Amino acid sequence: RSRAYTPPEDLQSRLESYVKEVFLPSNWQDISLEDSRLKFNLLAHLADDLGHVVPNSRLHQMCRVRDVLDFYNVPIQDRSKFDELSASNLPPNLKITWSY
Amino acid sequence: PYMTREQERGHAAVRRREAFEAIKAAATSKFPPHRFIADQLDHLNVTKKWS
Amino acid sequence: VKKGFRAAFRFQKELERQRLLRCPPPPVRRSEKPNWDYHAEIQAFGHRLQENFSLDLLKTAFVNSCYIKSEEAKRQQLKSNQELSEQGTSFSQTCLTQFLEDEYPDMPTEGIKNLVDFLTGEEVVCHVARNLAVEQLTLSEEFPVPPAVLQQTFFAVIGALLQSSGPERTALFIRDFLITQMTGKELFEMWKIINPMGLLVEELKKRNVSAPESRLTRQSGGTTALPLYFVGLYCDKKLIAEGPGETVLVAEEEAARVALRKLYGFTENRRPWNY
Amino acid sequence: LRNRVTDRYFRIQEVLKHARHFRGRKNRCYRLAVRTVIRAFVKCTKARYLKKKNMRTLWINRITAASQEHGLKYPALIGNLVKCQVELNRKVLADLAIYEPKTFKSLAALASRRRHEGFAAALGDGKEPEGIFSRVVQYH
Amino acid sequence: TARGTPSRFLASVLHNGLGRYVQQLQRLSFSVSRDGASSRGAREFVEREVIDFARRNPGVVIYVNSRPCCVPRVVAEYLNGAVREESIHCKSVEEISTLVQKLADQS
Amino acid sequence: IGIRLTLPPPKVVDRWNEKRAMFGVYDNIGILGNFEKHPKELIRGPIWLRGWKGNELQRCIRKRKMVGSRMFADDLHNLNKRIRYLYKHFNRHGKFR
Ligand SMILES: [Mg+2]
Repeated sequence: RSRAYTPPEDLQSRLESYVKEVFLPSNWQDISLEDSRLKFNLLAHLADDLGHVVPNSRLHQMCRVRDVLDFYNVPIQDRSKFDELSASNLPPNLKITWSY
Repeated sequence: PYMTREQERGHAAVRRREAFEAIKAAATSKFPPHRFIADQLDHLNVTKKWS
Repeated sequence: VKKGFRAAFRFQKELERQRLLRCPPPPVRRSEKPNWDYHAEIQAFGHRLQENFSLDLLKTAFVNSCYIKSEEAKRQQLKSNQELSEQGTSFSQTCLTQFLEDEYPDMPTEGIKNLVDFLTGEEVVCHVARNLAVEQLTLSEEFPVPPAVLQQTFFAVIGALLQSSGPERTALFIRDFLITQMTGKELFEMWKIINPMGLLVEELKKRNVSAPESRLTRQSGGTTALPLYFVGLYCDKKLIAEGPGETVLVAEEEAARVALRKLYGFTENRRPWNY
Repeated sequence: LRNRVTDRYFRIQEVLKHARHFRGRKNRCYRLAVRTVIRAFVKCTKARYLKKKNMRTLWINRITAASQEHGLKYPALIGNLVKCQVELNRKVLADLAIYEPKTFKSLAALASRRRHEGFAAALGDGKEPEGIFSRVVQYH
Repeated sequence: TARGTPSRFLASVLHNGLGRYVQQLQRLSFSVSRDGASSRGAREFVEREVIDFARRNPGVVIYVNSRPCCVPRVVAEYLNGAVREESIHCKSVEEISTLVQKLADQS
Repeated sequence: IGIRLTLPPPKVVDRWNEKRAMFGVYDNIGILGNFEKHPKELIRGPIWLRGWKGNELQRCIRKRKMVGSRMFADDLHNLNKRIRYLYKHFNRHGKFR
């Protein structure tokens, strides 16, 4: 259970496969998620699979399948600032310590 | 003098009128400034921390 | 008892400051205080001076022989410094004699030896190496770093710059740090002599000029506790130098010194060092 | 006392670090040290005007002395150096007077030469050739 | 005032412009609270500006300590062994950048 | 030198006390409990200032008429003199009129 997310490379076909398995026509990226059961099944399958869930703050924002598609291909990367600074390719005269 | 008083009359009335319409216009265009969402929310950053 | 915390904290730290001024602690070396990364700071010492070193070689330039011995005294409960310091002081002696033979061709070689033995003295080199952060990087036994040791490490750093990047860059290094130490200093503040009159006499024999007559040019307050004399020194009734003094002997010796500065090109008006 | 003042040693000490070098009780007793410290700061700012003034009269004393060594007087030197378009100022002329007295002697020679051309030019009046050092360089 | 204060003459450290120019600033020591409202502008300075600054002059070795402080400081140390401790307490990133460049530029 | 030499004992504050954790609960008992109570019926204090705010002359008048009959003798007397003083102050003294 770690908030790091790295989007898959077969995400188009997986997501499309889930859209067919919840249903199916062409132009499937413009399917409205107005039906609430359809949205719950689609995002519940994706959360079960990818381990990455659409938050409550964004859950109303996807009204098409394309928006879920655009959500599941942002890399949410989670580590401490000590691990972000020390990995940002420091010059040889910066030294950072964490008295924590 | 370069002119008589009859010659100078109204030779600069337009520029004087425009100048005062500018003074008048800056006087009658006074109002409170716009208030923004970004400023009010930007006060939340006083408790921005590291992770 | 006034409630609160902030005035008691401020007052607590002012008491700490008066404790540090009344009884200050003995100075600890810099590597035994917070914020020290030895490797990072050797690299910084390289980039600071605007040259490159082979870093291991500069690392051995800071490692003394006293430090290894007291370190192995501490083991029972490293290349030394001496090779690089030998090369560095040999080279800096010959390059200082190159510069000072080129820009002062009339000097006696006794004078060049005393100039070079000033610019590589303990006072000069220890004054330079405490402001280039050499002392902070010296691995020595005792603190503060004793002046013979620090002289040795400074010339070790010159030896490491020599093996790093050749004789020309070290020539510019020595030019920019040792030669600039003779700016604003008179010749006989560096090359001390006794009996300048005899020295001036011998030098005038070497140019095949006659012995100079010392000859009182100007004076004032002769019968007071504050006289002033200007003794001149003539050669075939043309003066070579004239100097003031509180007595006549003082002014004559000093006129001898003015003449010696004038023979050797080391006047106060000489063409400055071209950097 | 609901909230009385805790941080009062430091207000006093803000004043008294400026008084530590006075005499008498002005160096210790805040009530006396405040009047003297205020009064010291007022003098300290009005003394900027007098620093500038006294430097200038010091320079005029030194230029006066050094130019009297060459027979000139001070108005003659300054006037007839302006008239040569040598716009050196008093600080520099006083420093040349002390440290470079041959340059100062040659400036006194240039100013007395210009002074004589002023005399000879304003004596033989009418259309004549101007003086050599009397010529000016026109800037456009 | 001038009679209360000490004075000195205008100087360099080792004839600092004659031969070559040497940056007189050896170490900076930032100390920055992780959670703490006073070292906010310090935090945004370490994240944005300190790496660029550390590259623009490599003769300066920079230590960011990041302990729980209640006032953040920077401690400039100089080649002649002077130490200037200045606070970056409740300063913006731009104000800290001008302060750090101020400490860099001087001796 | 009225400044203390040692810094005082630390002030240990429990932010997750019972009082602090439950502060503010039932301030909206009116607007989401069908208006059966007002929030001013939540406050406890003197009986003459539960859900009432006044300046000092009004606090004294209200205290006298609400509880003054069972006040102690010289407290009642002090309070009568305070109303008499504060009367003569608010009504006859000040800058603005
Ligand atoms: Mg004036």
